[PDB]
Amino acid sequence: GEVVLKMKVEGMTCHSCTSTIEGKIGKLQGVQRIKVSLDNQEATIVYQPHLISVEEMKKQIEAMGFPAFVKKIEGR
Repeated sequence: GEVVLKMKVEGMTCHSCTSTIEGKIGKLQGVQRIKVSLDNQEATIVYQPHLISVEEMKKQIEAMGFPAFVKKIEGR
C-alpha cells in the first residue's frame, strides 16, 4: 500500500495550474494519486519510496518552474 506525502506548491498563486500538474505528475514513476489545492497553496500526493527518491517527486515540480517545497514525507 502507498504512503502519503504533503507538498507546498508556492509561486503559482492562480487557480489555473492544478489539473495540468495533477495529470502530468500522474505519469511520474511511483505516484498513485495526486490532489492539488491551489486554494491552500498546498498539495497531497501518494507514492512509495521505491520508484521515487521521496524528494525527487517535489523536485520534478520545482523543475516545472514554480518553486515548491516538502512539508511531509514517507513513513509509518
